[PDB]
Amino acid sequence: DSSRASLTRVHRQAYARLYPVLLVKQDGSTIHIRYREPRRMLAMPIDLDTL
Amino acid sequence: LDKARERPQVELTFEETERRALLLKKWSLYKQQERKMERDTIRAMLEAQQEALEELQLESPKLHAEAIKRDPNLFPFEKEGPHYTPPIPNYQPPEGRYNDIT
Amino acid sequence: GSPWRLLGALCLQRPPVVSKPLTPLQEEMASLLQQIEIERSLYSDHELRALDENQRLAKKQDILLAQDLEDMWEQKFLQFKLGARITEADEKNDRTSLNRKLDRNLVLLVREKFGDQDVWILPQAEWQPGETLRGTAERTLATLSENNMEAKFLGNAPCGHYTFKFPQAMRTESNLGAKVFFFKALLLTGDFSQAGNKGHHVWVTKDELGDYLKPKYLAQVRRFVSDL
Amino acid sequence: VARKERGWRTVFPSREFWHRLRVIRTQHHVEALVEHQNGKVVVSASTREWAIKKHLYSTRNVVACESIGRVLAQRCLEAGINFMVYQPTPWEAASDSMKRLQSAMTEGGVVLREPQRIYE
Amino acid sequence: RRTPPLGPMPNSDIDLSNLERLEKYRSFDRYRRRAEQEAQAPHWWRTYREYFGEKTDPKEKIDIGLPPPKVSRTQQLLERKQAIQELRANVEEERAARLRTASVPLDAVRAEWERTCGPYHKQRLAEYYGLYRDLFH
Amino acid sequence: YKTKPTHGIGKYKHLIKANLGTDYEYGVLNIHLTAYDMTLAESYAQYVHNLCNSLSIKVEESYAMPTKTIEVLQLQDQGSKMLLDSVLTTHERVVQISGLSATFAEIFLEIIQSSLPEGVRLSVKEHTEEDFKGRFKARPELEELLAKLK
RNA sequence: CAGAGUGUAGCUUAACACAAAGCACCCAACUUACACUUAGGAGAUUUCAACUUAACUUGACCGCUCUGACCA
Repeated sequence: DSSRASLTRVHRQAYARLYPVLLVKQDGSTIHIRYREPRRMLAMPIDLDTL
Repeated sequence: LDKARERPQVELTFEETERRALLLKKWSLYKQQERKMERDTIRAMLEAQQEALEELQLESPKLHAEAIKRDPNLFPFEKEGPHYTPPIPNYQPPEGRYNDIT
Repeated sequence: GSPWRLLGALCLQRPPVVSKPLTPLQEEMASLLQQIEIERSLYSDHELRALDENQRLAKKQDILLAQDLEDMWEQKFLQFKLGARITEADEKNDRTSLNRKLDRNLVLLVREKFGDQDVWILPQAEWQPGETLRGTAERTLATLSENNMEAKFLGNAPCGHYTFKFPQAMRTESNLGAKVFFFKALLLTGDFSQAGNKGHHVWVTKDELGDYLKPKYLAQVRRFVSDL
Repeated sequence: VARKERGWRTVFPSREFWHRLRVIRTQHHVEALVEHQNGKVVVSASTREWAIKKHLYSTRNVVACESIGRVLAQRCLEAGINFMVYQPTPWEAASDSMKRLQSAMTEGGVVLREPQRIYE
Repeated sequence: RRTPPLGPMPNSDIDLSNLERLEKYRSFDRYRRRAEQEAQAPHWWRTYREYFGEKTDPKEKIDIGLPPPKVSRTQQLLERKQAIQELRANVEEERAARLRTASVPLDAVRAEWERTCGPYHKQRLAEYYGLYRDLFH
Repeated sequence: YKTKPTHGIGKYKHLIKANLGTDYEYGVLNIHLTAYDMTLAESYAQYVHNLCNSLSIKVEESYAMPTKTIEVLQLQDQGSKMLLDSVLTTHERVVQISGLSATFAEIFLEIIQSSLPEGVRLSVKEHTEEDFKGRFKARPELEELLAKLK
């Protein structure tokens, strides 16, 4: 199951605060990642080099 | 190492500590069920695979001698990670440049 | 030879595309893990940016405020529409399209006719001399009706066996019964053509697997097929 | 004036005592034993008996360990045992469950150190 | 010159072939518990118990007491389990136990102790003082 | 004593321990867990590490890969110059396992891939040919090696 | 479908009674992780009777397992 071991926290004594953000990929798919800023979403553009 | 970036530590209320302690005990049982289901799921595949090999050996030992052999083409093995949303059939990402720092 | 026929069965499975939704108990722990992470963390660049701006305004050269910049981020997220985790096929209950039930795995079932009767079984082909048992399961994909799929076979050992005998009609000394060997594989990419979908094949989960399979045949399949 | 079994310097635990407090805590239960050096058990206190189990919410927590010492100390006074040695491991000694058990024995009137033998 | 052992060796059962796939103790407490179990078993070689242990006769000591009371175990267990469930049902007992502030009444525990296992502890305690040895040989 | 029947009772050295991939068992496997989130890669590596232990599967080593930072540039609105938009960090965890049966390979792969979290890529590769197993040694381990050579 | 066989949570030749025990197992903390340790959690006698102690013996009642019937 995808939720078998997905629920975890930062197991460190010192670290920066993170916020749940959505990483929109180049195909529209999104994955939940933690970012320094409370941005509502993140979009990955397509590189001109691989064109 | 700078102490200016440290945040003030607010004391936790008694009820907030009460909820967290009981939630960590309920997390001890939910995770035990996940492991129990995984433990039996592995057992089901292992017993079925071994019993099938026993049945295959009697029918034809030549096929039995090939089934247990390793598969070089299996490795390297890659599995793509799931996504929270399915890919968009018609999506044009903006133009950009990627630079890597090591 | 032997009085038992050899058939190379195939168990093709489609890995889930999306993560399974969290249980209500998982939601309680997920909020706590984020809450504990906040209370035991240091100030970030954006948190320090917001604090500095407030003091500067209270006493009174940043054009963009930290809170104002957050609003612009939220506007873009609302304009973008996320993909639908629940597809139209779930509402249509069309068990032939791979797009349905992205959270759960799908097992291929094909309808075959034996003894003037249609029986739902896994795809299979008869074994031939000078060919591995796994190769027979691979040959089943080619025999499929208008299929363009790439499958990843995991290992060469069979994952199960089912034995049945003819109901005393076709029973003979040379032909007494059959022994099918199941091979599991992962469906990487591709799908069948649009020529024949309904009557040819269906894709069902393990929970709804008993509708098509026979109770004796269902017992052997539920052993090597997980529901994780 | 009774001699103690001196020696056993290369092994653990020591044998130079008349009575010893030995605490056995399993997965589900916690038991404390007061036994002579020869191996005979003088008095015992465990969570398996219904007398203690009927008042314990859990037999494997710190409260169960603390409650054993209070009952054991009461039984030691009735039996006449006031001095006994305790030989814990470094991790057991640092544990909070053993510190409260020792506190119960001391508050119960039992001394966790025997007097030195009189040689002359 | 060599002499064959008079009995089984201590570590004879351990398989030396698959030494890598054998579970290890990994802790001092696990070895200590297993070590004490083997120390309480008789051995064909000389042991500390042979010279310092108290010699006992093979004939088990005869019992001259009253016949034991007759109790229905099945009925006893049903009531005992039910009482614990009600004790655990209270949300205050769980919080008191979790906060490490709970305590038991000493008078009540001894009342049930004297009825169930009090006589058994007294027999063991009286044996330590040698009352059975002197009064009843 | 040697002449006594209890000779060798104190022996303990035979109870203490002093790669090639056969056609039936895989020799060396490296499980690569690459994801943009460091928490999920470390958590899944721990999840796999505990899974292998209960399955009597030897884990050679659990380590981490160097972080790869990628700057994300986006084209400016109605322009040609790339403006810094975000920073993405690649975190990878590797768990090394050895002694896996060929038949068990299908079983193990199916369980982990189902448990694979979103955004975490799963890669298992045979790297036994790479070798380069240069590890620092302690004195007692080193001393016995010389005695065999001498 | 009958035919026999079989019975404590995962295991056990734990269970005399004072009593359903020991181990394994799950979380949190510590550890890159594992392990160790600490602090916590979930637990069992198939169900009814038999002069009664009966988890144990005598019977069925219940499920499981095994061989054929059944079978594409």
